[PDB]
Amino acid sequence: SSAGFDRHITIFSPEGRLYQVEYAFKAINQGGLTSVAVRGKDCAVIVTQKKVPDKLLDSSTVTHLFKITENIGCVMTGMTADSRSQVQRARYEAANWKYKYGYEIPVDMLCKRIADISQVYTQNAEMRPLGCCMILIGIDEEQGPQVYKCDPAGYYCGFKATAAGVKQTESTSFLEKKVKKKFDWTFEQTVETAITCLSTVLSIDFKPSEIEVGVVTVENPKFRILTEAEIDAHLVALAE
Amino acid sequence: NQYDNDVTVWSPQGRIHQIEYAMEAVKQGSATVGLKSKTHAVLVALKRAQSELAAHQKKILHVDNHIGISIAGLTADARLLCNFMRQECLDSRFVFDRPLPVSRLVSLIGSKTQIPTQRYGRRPYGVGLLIAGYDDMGPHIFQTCPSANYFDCRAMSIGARSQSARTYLERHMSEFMECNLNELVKHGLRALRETLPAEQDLTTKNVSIGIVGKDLEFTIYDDDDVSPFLEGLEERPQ
Amino acid sequence: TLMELLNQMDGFDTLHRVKMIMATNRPDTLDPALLRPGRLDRKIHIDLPNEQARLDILKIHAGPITKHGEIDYEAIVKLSDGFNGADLRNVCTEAGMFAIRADHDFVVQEDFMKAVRKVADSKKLESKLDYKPV
Amino acid sequence: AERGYSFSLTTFSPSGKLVQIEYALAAVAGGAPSVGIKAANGVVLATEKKQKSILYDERSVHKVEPITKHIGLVYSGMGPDYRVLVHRARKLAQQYYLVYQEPIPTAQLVQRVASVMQEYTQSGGVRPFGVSLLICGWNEGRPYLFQSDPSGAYFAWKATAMGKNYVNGKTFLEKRYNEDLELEDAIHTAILTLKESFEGQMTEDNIEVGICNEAGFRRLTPTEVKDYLAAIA
Amino acid sequence: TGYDLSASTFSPDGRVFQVEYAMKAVENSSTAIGIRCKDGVVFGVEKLVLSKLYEEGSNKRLFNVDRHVGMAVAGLLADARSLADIAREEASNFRSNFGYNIPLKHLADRVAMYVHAYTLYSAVRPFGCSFMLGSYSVNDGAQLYMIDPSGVSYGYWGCAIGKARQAAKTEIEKLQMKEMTCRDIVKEVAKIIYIVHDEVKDKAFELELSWVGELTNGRHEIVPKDIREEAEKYAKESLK
Amino acid sequence: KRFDSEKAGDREVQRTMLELLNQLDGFQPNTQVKVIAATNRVDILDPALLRSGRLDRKIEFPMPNEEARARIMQIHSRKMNVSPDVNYEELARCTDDFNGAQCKAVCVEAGMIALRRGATELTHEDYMEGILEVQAKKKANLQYYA
Amino acid sequence: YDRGVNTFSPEGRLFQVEYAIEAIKLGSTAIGIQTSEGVCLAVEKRITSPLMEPSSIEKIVEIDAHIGCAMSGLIADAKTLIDKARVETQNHWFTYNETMTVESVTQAVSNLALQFGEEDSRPFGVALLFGGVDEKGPQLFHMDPSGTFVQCDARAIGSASEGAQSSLQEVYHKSMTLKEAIKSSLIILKQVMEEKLNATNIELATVQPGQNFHMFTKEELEEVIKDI
Amino acid sequence: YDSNSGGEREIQRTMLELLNQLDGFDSRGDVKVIMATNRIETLDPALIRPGRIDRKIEFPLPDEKTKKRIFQIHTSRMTLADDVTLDDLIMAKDDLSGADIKAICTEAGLMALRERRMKVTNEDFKKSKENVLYKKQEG
Amino acid sequence: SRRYDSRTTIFSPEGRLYQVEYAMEAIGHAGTCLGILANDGVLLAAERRNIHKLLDEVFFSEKIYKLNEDMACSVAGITSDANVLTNELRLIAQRYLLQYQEPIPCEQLVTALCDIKQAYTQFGGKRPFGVSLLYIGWDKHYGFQLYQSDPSGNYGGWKATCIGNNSAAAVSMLKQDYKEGEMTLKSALALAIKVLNKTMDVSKLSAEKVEIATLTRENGKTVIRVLKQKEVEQLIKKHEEEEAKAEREK
Ligand SMILES: Nc1ncnc2c1ncn2[C@@H]1O[C@H](COP(=O)(O)OP(=O)(O)OP(=O)(O)O)[C@@H](O)[C@H]1O
Repeated sequence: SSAGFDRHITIFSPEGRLYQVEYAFKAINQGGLTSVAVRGKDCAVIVTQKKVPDKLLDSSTVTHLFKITENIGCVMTGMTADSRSQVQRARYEAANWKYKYGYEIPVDMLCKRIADISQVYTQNAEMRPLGCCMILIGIDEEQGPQVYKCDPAGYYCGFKATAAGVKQTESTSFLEKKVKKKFDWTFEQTVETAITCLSTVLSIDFKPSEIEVGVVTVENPKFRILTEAEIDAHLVALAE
Repeated sequence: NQYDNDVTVWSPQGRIHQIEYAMEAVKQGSATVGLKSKTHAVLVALKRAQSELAAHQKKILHVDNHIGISIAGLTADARLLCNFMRQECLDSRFVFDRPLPVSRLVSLIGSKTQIPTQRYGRRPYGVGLLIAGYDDMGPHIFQTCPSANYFDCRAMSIGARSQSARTYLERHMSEFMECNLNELVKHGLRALRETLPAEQDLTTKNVSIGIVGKDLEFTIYDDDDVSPFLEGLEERPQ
Repeated sequence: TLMELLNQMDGFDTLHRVKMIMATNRPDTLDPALLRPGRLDRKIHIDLPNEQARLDILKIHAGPITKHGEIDYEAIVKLSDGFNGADLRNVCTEAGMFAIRADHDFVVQEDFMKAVRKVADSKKLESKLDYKPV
Repeated sequence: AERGYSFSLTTFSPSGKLVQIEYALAAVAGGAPSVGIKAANGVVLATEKKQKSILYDERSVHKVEPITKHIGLVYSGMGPDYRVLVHRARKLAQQYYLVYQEPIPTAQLVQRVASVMQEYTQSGGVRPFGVSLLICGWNEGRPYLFQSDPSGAYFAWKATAMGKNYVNGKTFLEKRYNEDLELEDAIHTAILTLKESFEGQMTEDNIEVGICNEAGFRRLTPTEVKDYLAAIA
Repeated sequence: TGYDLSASTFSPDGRVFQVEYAMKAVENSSTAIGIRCKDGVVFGVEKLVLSKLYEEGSNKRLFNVDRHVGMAVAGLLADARSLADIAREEASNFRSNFGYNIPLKHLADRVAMYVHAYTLYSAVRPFGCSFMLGSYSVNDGAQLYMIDPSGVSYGYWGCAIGKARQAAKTEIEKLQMKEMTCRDIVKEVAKIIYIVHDEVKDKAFELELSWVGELTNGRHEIVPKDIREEAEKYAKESLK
Repeated sequence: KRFDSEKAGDREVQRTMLELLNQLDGFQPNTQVKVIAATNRVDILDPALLRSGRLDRKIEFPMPNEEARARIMQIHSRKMNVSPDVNYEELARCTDDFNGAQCKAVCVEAGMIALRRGATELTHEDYMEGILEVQAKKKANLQYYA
Repeated sequence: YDRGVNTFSPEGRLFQVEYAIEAIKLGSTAIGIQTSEGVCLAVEKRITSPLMEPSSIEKIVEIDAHIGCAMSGLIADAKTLIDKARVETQNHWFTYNETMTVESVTQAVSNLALQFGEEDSRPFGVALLFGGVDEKGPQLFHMDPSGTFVQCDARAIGSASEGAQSSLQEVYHKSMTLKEAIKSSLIILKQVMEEKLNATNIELATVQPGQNFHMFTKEELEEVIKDI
Repeated sequence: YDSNSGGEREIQRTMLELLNQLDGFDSRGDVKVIMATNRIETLDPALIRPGRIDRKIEFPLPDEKTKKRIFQIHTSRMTLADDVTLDDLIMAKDDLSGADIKAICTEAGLMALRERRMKVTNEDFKKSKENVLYKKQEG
Repeated sequence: SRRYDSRTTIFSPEGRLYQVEYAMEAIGHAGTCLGILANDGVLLAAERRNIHKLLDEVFFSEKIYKLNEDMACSVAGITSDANVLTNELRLIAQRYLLQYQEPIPCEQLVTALCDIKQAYTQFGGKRPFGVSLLYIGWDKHYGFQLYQSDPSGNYGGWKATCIGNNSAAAVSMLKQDYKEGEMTLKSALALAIKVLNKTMDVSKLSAEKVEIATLTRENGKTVIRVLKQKEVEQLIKKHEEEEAKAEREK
């Protein structure tokens, strides 16, 4: 049921639905990527990949793992053009938190502030809603690691393990059985599950060079990107 | 047909019709052929009028001492951009105490016409300016379009059926670089004489010529000032 | 006509010995009647050929074709992503149908990757509206 | 200034009805059920938050976002539009607390907020909120319970409900909730009526119970939430 | 129906046609590719000939924005010149507030943000320009970025734009980006450009080249054709 | 194939087309007696048409080049009596958004006013006249442009 | 296909300007003449009913001391330009201690010719006939709503201007005396008007370097009535 | 639309063919055609040039003198009480057509049938008038 | 961006104001308020929109707003829509009392708000106000005054009122009950209750569904009488006793 300009602008349908945000929801499928977010007890692991159509691609320039804070990394989905615009504003708001309040941002409030600006994109009909998907992590004092996600509905979200996107619907149901039972989560536990959820959906089992694996643990809280050399060690560790 | 409404909308073929529709205005203007040699440059325009009693409207007008220009199409935006054109002259003439080479000058013009070709509610500018000028490396002839593309040339022409003039150009413009000012003038208007119908003049008052040089400041020639240029010429055959 | 299909497969009849197979562009029109079990017990959607399976289907079309002793299929697998198993064969045949212009009997895979890359990418330009519902 | 178009997108129907605002009422009905009860000492509000997958944790996101220490609040409808007016009202009570140095009255919050909200419906080029607020609090010894709407009107109910089957729930709250009862009973019949349309699973994380004592609002922990309802109602 | 009008308006397929039409708009322009050696960055531009049309060396698509960076553009020339002013002014801000050479990365990022921003409002339109960005320095090295009208910032060792694109970068795998010095890359590129772009469509044409690197001491400039005359020498003999 | 059922009036023809494609599917002998298809616009195209036996060779046909527009009209007017003075470049450059068939219309337009001209042989200026005649559209008047 | 009211035509040109030229057809007609002795200009008031007061509507008002003007089509539309132009020339006299030339008024109005738009609204469709005496003698100029200026010896506007220029150039010549031009105007006027000739139907705007101003006065036209 | 038919634009095309039928080429016969509606703004100006180009009429609202005439013509056959005056009736009514003052008289005689009286009294007339007056004013 | 505006500001080619016509149709529905001529006092009443007994009724006067100590108003339409206007006009009144230290007279008051409302009509495409609210009060010069606000920007001030379209029968009732200089405000009160006892759809005339706010002139307090339903019920039964006595004739 549609009447008037409601297809072209942001308003309520005769049933109350919004058409623009539901289009932006499937806007991620045009990127053809997948992102899985798994959190352990002391750790949290983020795994993703990339497409290398030509041998001229630079692994460094096309890396999809972005780093907002020294202690807090992030990743995105869908088209990268929209994600990049959100990158600098994420960082800007981090720095203004550090300037105004004098201390590091919980990252809990970062997705909330960001989601408010996302509300503005949802509200005004004369500007693009920016349908890129924001996925973050964080570290809180004596709260362990934290995993957040943000979708262009103008709202904030964050759970234990959450995976949203093209093929993530199937990875979810796979994760729900692995989390519990009673299964505990350590470092190598999470790392080794990151590839299982990707294989069940894909089962390509390819060179570790295309996939990027982010992690956040409290040893040195500084976020770190894993080298292909060690990633291959975990990849041969899970296959006996 | 509804996607031609705005200037912002991209056609399914990627061709914005607003600029093309302005190019039609350029084609509805008078045929004017500019040309330059390795030493001196000569610009020629055509005057038109609606009634016999009405004085023919002049085209070429003097801006800078060494920078003359022609015009065609809408006179509104033409004189608007002409005020801008005067501004840029006296600017460097004041600050730097020196004129501006036309090369870097027209870039400012294209950037000026970039905004109204993009932002909503703004329209392009129909323009028939053909700019001539002398920096230290000699004369330069450019062209103006609503698309805001300026092309460095030795000779160019716009207006009604001005391509037929170009056909006379290609073979002649290569050999007209060595010639002096004298014959260069009439060689300028020889392109227009094939644009107009061949059963009538081509008088002295319906035509505008100007000459500008490195050592010769630009002066507007019209009416009796064209009489020395038209005299001693051969009529077109049948 | 449905009513004949529907009532004979909601019988009042034993179809156990006999077998039936149904195919469509999309399972949008099948109604709650045919999407219901009984009539349609199982559902198997086709998926885009995996690059590992793409190597296989490539192999079976290289057999009858004549090529040079130097061959590398992985170049094609990496260069050809998301194509249909039919479209792969059309691309192999186009690689061969490009060799007749070169009139050569044995054809290297260099000429192949030429015709493959170019023509297949043209198929992507004609690939509009390929997205189909579940 | 955007370009500053600012033309109202809501015309008046031939019958006088509002287009986008009634559609926003459809978004309120399509939201989540939330009940509230004003009886005796204070106000008790009962929301509902159900996770779509088992991977979700409700210890992070809170549906009850108290604006003041003695003023709580809940909502129905879409969440994104809720957070907006949350931060709004937070900045909105502070001028009152700064000029007067006195806790702002619950009835004052409504007027200020709904005036900006009504203007947000009349402001050109933007859609109204699809959130119907339930505002509470205790002021001057007599607590209060208010209910807002996308058009901006405000009411006062002893026990009200929003979300799906709110008309059915309302007849329940009429007969089953009356006169004035202690906060304990207020919790009881709130959870009963919420368990009407709720699923066959009731956990501490399935709902939350907010309470406004005359001592001020206190948000109950999931522990007590499951302690009273276990043994629901 | 009307969904393609405003770039801020979405489409039932979850994208924006204005970007899409802008993309092939750049494809109809003449071929302009790029490649980078190890000690520098090579630029190239192909100028078509319609009638005469005018004096050689006019409105070349090779622009110099910064000391070490230049613009090899394709598509509509006007918008390219305006964006070249935008990169000029941004680079001026960097040189004002810092006083050293702007790194290629954040340069192309600052431009990319504008490319994406002019696609989030109905007032302005997506840009119809796609340009190559590359630079070399002693504390930096050889980097080449490719920017598209959608606003995506990335980069390869080589890229291709114009009507001849896939066919223009096909032979790039044959060329050695590393072992081959820039001196040789010049002729290696020019010969294929002379062989590609068949002369049946365009009878006459003209080829421009530009380079920056260690041999010019970081100074980016159009390589003088009267110097070495590399192209026509080897390109006119490379047809067989 | 439209979108939502039911139904499509062409749906019996979609079944017939899909029966054709099914003929090239379940049956090998359709590999004989080639069949050529042509559309004015690819706005609506069945994705199922991609196959060697189905549509395979695909070319997008733009506006003819100037070189082409010159020659095609000369092959069209080669039967007609023409004065041996033509530029050929002129018309070619002067044709934008024109079509090759529009060029035939221009060659007939040249002969349409030749009747009132009385000239038994066609002239150069007649051509460009006919061009500006039918294209582009009409009419208004030349004013405001000085 | 109503596009931003500022957008070019497919043919093309400015829509609203093209349409605003048609509003000159529905307006009153006025025929000016340039003479070596002076500039004479006449108009038809087009009196609809005896309720009309004769001196209420005047199609000709003098903008500058030595420079007159005549409007076309709608009246109040030109009002805005009229009163502001007089200020323009005034300030010229202040800065340079010298009056503005007849030609100067042209570019004065041309700069403000088309200011319409939305951001940063309707173009006036009143045409203007500039009379006045510059340093070169009596001059008559004509301008159009689009802003294109052209110098006209004897120009007509309004409805019959097409028919009026017709019989104009037939009787026009450069040896026209001023007294001859005066009675030549009324010949065309009486052919294009439906009402009988009277002092209230038409008015004569004359100016000369040696006779001024003038402007014009009453009962002078009454002598020209009997001159028919 | 009634039943199942389409569509808005096909509706227009049958109307347009009605214009060419009515324009028309080529029929001189009459079959004189008269068109009437409530709102002329809905119909397209494309319909006016073929017809009716010469004459179209507009229906004005009746004044006090007209309404007095209207009451006269309807009550001519009816029998009314002496106390019924025509001045106050038309003064109390604002923007009413002939059939409105007709219906109030019909309901006055219907109510007078309850008492089986052929002469309608002014109290019965006003009480009946209040029924249609309340009818238009109820919703 | 021009195609998105519905052009709410421009006229309708029929001569009517398109937005304003639909605007008045909102006043026809919803709110219902009355007014009458009374000596040494003025009376107002309204019909409560929510007659549900579950409300708290802590708001005191709801549909009757008091903008000033000497003047009040009866709103009909969307509540918050008015609530912008009430604080607005309230500030205008208070800045009169601030500038001149004199009670604002009703005339210029009303007309000030009316021009404010008109502004939203001639530009901006803004949503006009579809709330028509009444006016009462006392000035030294003209004494007691009755006025009425219209969306069109004209003040609809008379000596009587029709709010909403349901009251058009009360106007016909008021022309038969027309009086000049008779109060006895209680007579006009039993009259106004006689209006809703017939014209209103709700029967029995429930005292909790209506609110009567009277303002009597007092020097210099200007007493504002807000009455409770307890003494209204006996007044209603006195009116029903008058009805029971009127049927005693025949
Ligand atoms: N001046 C008059 N004198 C006598 N009778 C009149 C006068 N004016 C109107 N009438 C009567 O009043 C009636 C008005 O009809 P009305 O407009 O109520 O019909 P309608 O029900 O609206 O028709 P439709 O529904 O087809 O539009 C007419 O039948 C006419 O006979």
